[PDB]
Amino acid sequence: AQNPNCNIMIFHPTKEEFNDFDKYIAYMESQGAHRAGLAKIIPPKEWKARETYDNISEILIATPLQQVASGRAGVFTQYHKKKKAMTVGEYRHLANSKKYQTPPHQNFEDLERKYWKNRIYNSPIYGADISGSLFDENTKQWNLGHLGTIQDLLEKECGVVIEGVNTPYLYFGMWKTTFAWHTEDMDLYSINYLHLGEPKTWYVVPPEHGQRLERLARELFPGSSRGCGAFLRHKVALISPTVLKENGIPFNRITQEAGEFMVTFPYGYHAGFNHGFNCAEAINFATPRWIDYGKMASQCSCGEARVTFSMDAFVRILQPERYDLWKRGQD
Ligand SMILES: O=C(O)CNC(=O)C(=O)O
Ligand SMILES: [Mg+2]
Ligand code: NI
Ligand SMILES: [Zn+2]
Repeated sequence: AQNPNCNIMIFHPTKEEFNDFDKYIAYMESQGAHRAGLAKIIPPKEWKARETYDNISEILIATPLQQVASGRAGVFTQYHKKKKAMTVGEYRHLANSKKYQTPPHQNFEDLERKYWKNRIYNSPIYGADISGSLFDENTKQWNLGHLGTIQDLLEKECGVVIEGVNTPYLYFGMWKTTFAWHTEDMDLYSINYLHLGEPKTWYVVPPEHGQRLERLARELFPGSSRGCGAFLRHKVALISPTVLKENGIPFNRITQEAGEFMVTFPYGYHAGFNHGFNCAEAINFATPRWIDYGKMASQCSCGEARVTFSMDAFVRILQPERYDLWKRGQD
């Protein structure tokens, strides 16, 4: 078995290997990359996402989210308070202000220590989940707005034609902005490109050990667990690496820098934080190996998780028994 310790793997494709996205994903899996839950892909030196980022300041963040924490430093939840709209230029200035800017630090490890020590005492503002793309239309390789769609994959594998669309999302971050422990909708893959700015640190649990994380989360968040049998679908809970180590949960960590791709694999729980002002783009995707994970994915039916139009069909076709109850949650 390849990669039996489930380490995060880093890949350096050539320009020729960068042509066929599906084929390269399948290559990475042949080397065991999926066992970690997360892989890094450094694009060939000839490649670029677009020519410059000089003209992005007028993009609107219609609903910036203030991420307010509750709990203890290593075990907390966050809720998202909606703020007034602002442009990317206005948000960048805010991220760079004395109130919100990255503190002085020695290296990524020192900054990680400061994040876990101090996150809860601040409420950074995240421009998340903004439909759109910063890939130039002429970028033909690994252009996250030109991938094969999940609906077309399901049709190719299973023969059933379904409604729905699949488009990318932009994330504008600042110091301490945080993504809670989750897997993707329907335990899909994700791909994330860091277009610009400061780094993003990731934590990941191997898919084969995901239920260990879930059992810890039920212990650490006991009211949430009674409220919903899949409450990590709410995307609100944080657990630090120190707490994970104390409870014997297998995980790995890595820092993504500007110009790099990350791929999360089906049922790979991940969480993380931004180091400072940045912009990422991400989308879900599927391969043939996903189908079995989609059929087994947990679902939130309590009403909290509320998701896209396009998840309807996936539930309806892959999980017909769950469909009725899940749809009641969505309505
Ligand atoms: O970058 C973020 O805030 C969160 N992104 C993801 O969870 C992802 O790409 O799967
Ligand atoms: Mg603009
Ligand atoms: Ni994700
Ligand atoms: Zn729920």
